[PDB]
Order: sequence, then C-alpha cells, then structure tokens
Amino acid sequence: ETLVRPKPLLLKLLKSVGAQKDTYTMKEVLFYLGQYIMTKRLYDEKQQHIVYCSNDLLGDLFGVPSFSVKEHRKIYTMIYRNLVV
Ligand SMILES: [Cl-]
Ligand SMILES: [Cl-]
Repeated sequence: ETLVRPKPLLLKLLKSVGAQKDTYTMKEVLFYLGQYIMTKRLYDEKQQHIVYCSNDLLGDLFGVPSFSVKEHRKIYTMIYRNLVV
C-alpha cells in the first residue's frame, strides 16, 4: 500500500540483488530481502527458517548476528531501523 524509503545502505543491499528502484512498498522490500537471503545462502541449510548474518551487511543493518523468520515483530523493527520514516 504505502511506500517506504530505504536508507542508503539498505538501498545498496536491495539493488545488489537486482532491484532497480529507490522507492518501494513494504511488500517489495520484503521480496528483495528474501531474494538477498536466498542468493547469499544466509539461512542454515538444515534449519532453513534461521538466518545467520553476523558477517554480512545484513547483520550490520539489522543489528543482530542471527534471527528466525518466525520472529515477525523483530524483523519489522529491524527493517524499520533502515527506513526513512
Ligand atoms: Cl544507512
Ligand atoms: Cl537466532
């Protein structure tokens, strides 16, 4: 629905997986973040709901070493640290 504005570092992350936008819906941000996690194989192959990001740009942006995709409240707070509200 509403548009969101990634901060510069998150924008570079999104573009690095082929996004060609500066302005996004939240749905699009999640779409490209998922593609980033997939393409960089940040999830554990045997526990695919767990993302390990402590040595990746994503960890610097989200401010955690790892997270579970089941933790949606936490994921939204981590994404919003990276949006210009
Ligand atoms: Cl930034
Ligand atoms: Cl975790």
